[PDB]
Amino acid sequence: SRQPIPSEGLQLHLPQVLADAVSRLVLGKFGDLTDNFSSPHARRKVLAGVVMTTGTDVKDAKVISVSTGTKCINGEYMSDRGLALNDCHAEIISRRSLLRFLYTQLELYLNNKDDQKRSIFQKSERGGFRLKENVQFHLYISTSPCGDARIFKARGQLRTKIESGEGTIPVRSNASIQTWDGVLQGERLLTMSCSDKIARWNVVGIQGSLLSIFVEPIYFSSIILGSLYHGDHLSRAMYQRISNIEDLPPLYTLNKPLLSGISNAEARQPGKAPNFSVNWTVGDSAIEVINATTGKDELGRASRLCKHALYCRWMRVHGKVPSHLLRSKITKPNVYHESKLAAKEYQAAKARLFTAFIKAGLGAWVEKPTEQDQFSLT
Ligand SMILES: O=P(O)(O)O[C@H]1[C@H](OP(=O)(O)O)[C@@H](OP(=O)(O)O)[C@H](OP(=O)(O)O)[C@@H](OP(=O)(O)O)[C@H]1OP(=O)(O)O
Ligand SMILES: [Zn+2]
Repeated sequence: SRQPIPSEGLQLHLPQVLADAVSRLVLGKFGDLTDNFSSPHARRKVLAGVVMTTGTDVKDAKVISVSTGTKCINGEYMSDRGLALNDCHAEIISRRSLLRFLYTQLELYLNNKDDQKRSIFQKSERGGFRLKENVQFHLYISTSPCGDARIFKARGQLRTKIESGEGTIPVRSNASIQTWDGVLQGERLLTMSCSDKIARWNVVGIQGSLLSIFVEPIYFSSIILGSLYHGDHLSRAMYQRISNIEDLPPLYTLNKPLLSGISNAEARQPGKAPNFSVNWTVGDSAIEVINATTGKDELGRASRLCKHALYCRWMRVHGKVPSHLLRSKITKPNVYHESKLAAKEYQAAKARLFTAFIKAGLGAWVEKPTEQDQFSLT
């Protein structure tokens, strides 16, 4: 149960070598960012990060993102303008940080011929852009992701974080529908567990809907845990529970990344979990520190990771991409929600995912109130 589970796809690095390297690189970068772990912000329960490799040489690995955090937003603090982070579990934050890197990389491709050489993207013959060959991303988490991977209840079942609650709880037998006004009045906000979000990324990709208008689906090649690694539980949680998925749109797949623990596993530590979450993306001068309860920084400023900020980045790319090179038509992007819906193939993939969970007996995905996404840029 402690042996690595091979990827069912490509695998270009020795598993245990890759696992130890990515875990070392993420920890090292986090130390660098926290003044050799001396910052108040070095205090963490869970550390996560993303490492990129190019080709076969593990020496070339580059840390893309580093994050911490174990909490989510208080329901009263939901933003209807995209200004608040909903979910500050480290692994979730590390993906959003990766998104910024992806926007930057598209901008390098689009800027000019010289910046273009540095980009990890190439033109796709199918339209838009795709990764250069053998560019891979690897997810590191210092412990097993919450929900199905950690809890071992029913094997593979969907589970939610619940506001101000520890751990996760099963999804109900009848599909739960959240409402803006119900949450404001005191219904506790539910957020899908990290196990469930990563399984989601193993179908719809890590890039999200908006980025899929520009690029082909991108998947993690590896998921590396720094503690509580159990191959069989993790393989079920990360993909196998939804092997029943069908009718995926073009380029989507049920991704089955390498799964591995590390040679020197961490221990469970005592202490109250920090209420904050650190994030950093390669290229950033410093970490950003977010209060998990409000989803904003300590001064009430919006995160560089918030919906609004990501949409700002997306809009900037949208103005640079010739219409005929988009993967999905979107002439005059306005409301955030509607722009996401323009990613038609991604939405179809998401629907196949939701159906897979339901049909497998694992419950129904619990979505946010729609009002979160009903905003435009000024
Ligand atoms: O990083 P996450 O916290 O997991 O955020 C995601 C993400 O939303 P944003 O990128 O707008 O913050 C998803 O968007 P996609 O790129 O996958 O489209 C969205 O899914 P929808 O597209 O269905 O809105 C999902 O929202 P939901 O909770 O309704 O599943 C939401 O997760 P959180 O709401 O938990 O932040
Ligand atoms: Zn989690």
